[PDB]
Amino acid sequence: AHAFWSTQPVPQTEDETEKIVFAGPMDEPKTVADIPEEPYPIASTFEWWTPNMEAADDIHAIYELLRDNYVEDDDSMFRFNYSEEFLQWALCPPNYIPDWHVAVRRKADKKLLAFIAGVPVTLRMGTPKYMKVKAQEKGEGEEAAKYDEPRHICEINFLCVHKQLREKRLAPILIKEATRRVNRTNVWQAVYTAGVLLPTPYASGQYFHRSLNPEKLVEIRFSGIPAQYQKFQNPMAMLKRNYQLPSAPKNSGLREMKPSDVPQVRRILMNYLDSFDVGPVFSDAEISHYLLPRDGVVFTYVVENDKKVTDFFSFYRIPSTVIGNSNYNLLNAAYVHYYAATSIPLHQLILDLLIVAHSRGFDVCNMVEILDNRSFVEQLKFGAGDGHLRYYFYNWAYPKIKPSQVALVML
Ligand SMILES: CCCCCCCCCCCCCC(=O)SCCNC(=O)CCNC(=O)[C@H](O)C(C)(C)COP(=O)(O)OP(=O)(O)OC[C@H]1O[C@@H](n2cnc3c(N)ncnc32)[C@H](O)[C@@H]1OP(=O)(O)O
Ligand SMILES: Cc1nn(C)c(C)c1NS(=O)(=O)c1c(Cl)cc(Br)cc1Cl
Ligand SMILES: [Cl-]
Repeated sequence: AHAFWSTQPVPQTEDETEKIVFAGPMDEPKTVADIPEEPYPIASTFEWWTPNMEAADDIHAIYELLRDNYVEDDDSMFRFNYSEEFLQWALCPPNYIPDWHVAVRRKADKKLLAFIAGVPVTLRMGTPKYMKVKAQEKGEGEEAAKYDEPRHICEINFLCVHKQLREKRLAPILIKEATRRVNRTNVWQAVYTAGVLLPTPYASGQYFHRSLNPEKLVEIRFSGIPAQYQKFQNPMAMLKRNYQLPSAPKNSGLREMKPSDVPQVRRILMNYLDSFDVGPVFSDAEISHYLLPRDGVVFTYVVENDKKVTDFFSFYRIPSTVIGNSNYNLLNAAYVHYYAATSIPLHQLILDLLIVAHSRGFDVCNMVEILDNRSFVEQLKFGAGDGHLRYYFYNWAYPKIKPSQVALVML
């Protein structure tokens, strides 16, 4: 039973989602004028607050709420610690809508109690290729193509209720208020992800992890040791050697992305992402925002030869707090972001990502098996983890797809 989710315009079971053949809306059509003008009611001791996520002190308040109360692993050993600069980056892309950043404060002392954030995304989310084939067989091409045009929707992230307020049904109220604010701007779909199972994913992908500092990852119990390593005199020296990386990039012509690369990077990325069923469409402004290097936040390198950008990769940083180990404060993770290879094998491109990350002090490189990430797992010594990232839409029927048909990277 889902007392809140059963009231919302999402498919309600796996069986229902298995039956979906075409993309399109779930809810009755509505207009802006049908949506309440006034914020959703909340208890008198609380208030809605729209932080200013370019104002250092408002970003710091959200930063502390998430530092202390956002996602943990299942054994409460790690908690994300998104930085203030990452939150400004992630929450304020070009043409962001300040009103889609929604917080609850205690009215008395203005203590931040809860948050949810929406940002605009232009997403291709029409009927997937395998379903378009079926539709053709059956003379239903028109229906299947109806919602092919990329749509200006909301991407939700950073839903967080303070630990002391858990299981009080506040998260439904935050969801309904963000829904309201987004529908008042004439947007009626959202995309979101979660590491938990909710009604009802259109795709799910396992996490994968590439050890860059194995001694630390073992110390903090992120990683362990294959029992096979016991057959050795010295399990840990073997482990270090197994994961060792070059000290410098191997692709000649690799260098950091610069602003003048934006149009070439836009072209090679958009050519590559068009091959997947679900994927974002980025303007030059959005390429600049999401890909130009920002210290401590996003790292992006291009391969340039004959003065042409022919490949690139990016990764972003999320440290996690190491909750139980006295000797390390943080686990410094690099996450595979967007990339495109046209001149070299993808494994050869992504090897230099691992090199760069290691050289910069990262402990592990994480990814979900979206894009073509499965194509370099074994050669680059990524291992599958225990996490699974599920992809969802709000108000959008969508057939089940493999995660290798998803090109949207979630921050
Ligand atoms: C058109 C525009 C649409 C805009 C909106 C689009 C939809 C966006 C949807 C949000 C996308 C977020 C994407 C991310 O940010 S995923 C990251 C989620 N955040 C965390 O995991 C941080 C740690 N945990 C918390 O802060 C709290 O435990 C949260 C806030 C998660 C729940 O708080 P609490 O534990 O205090 O519970 P409650 O009594 O208030 O509420 C219980 C209800 O909440 C449902 N629940 C639990 N977890 C999630 C979850 N991850 N997404 C959606 N629903 C969730 C649960 O099934 C139940 O409903 P029902 O089972 O009774 O029916
Ligand atoms: C390093 C780390 N920080 N946090 C908050 C979690 C859950 C981890 N572990 S993890 O391996 O990288 C991981 C991550 Cl990033 C995301 C999910 Br969903 C599940 C897991 Cl288990
Ligand atoms: Cl793991």
